[PDB]
Amino acid sequence: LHKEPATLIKAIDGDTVKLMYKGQPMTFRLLLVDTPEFNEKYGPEASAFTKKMVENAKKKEKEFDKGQRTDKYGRGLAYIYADGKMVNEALVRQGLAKVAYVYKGNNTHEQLLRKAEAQAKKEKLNIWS
Ligand SMILES: Cc1cn([C@H]2C[C@H](OP(=O)(O)O)[C@@H](COP(=O)(O)O)O2)c(=O)[nH]c1=O
Ligand SMILES: [Ca+2]
Repeated sequence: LHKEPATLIKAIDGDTVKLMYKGQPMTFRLLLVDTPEFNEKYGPEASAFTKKMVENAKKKEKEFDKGQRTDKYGRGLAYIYADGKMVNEALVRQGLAKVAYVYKGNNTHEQLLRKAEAQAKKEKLNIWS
């Protein structure tokens, strides 16, 4: 896979961000993770984490996987990076997202994220507390 520039319009919540992609405003859904909804426990916290990680990065990037690049709702599907740190991974590592929605052919970082999730579980962080 490779990274490409992401043009942030705005944070949305723990696992969705609004990007300008080829001049179209699109919701992007983070691959391989599930954050709580905003008003569920850990929701505000996941939102805030994703929001600050992406907003504060000088270098914002996205990375499509090998399979589908949009979902059935027209949302983009990508891994998002903030100064070369993957947001998807960091959410999972901090126990603010579960590994989720793992579909074959769009699952390149699956093992990386499962490693992160096991350590968040070991540490009893957030979702796993
Ligand atoms: C992350 C992801 C979600 N989705 C779909 C599955 C779920 O559809 P159903 O809505 O029909 O249950 C929905 C979950 O999104 P949210 O967790 O953003 O609600 O998005 C994909 O199709 N591909 C993906 O990679
Ligand atoms: Ca969610």
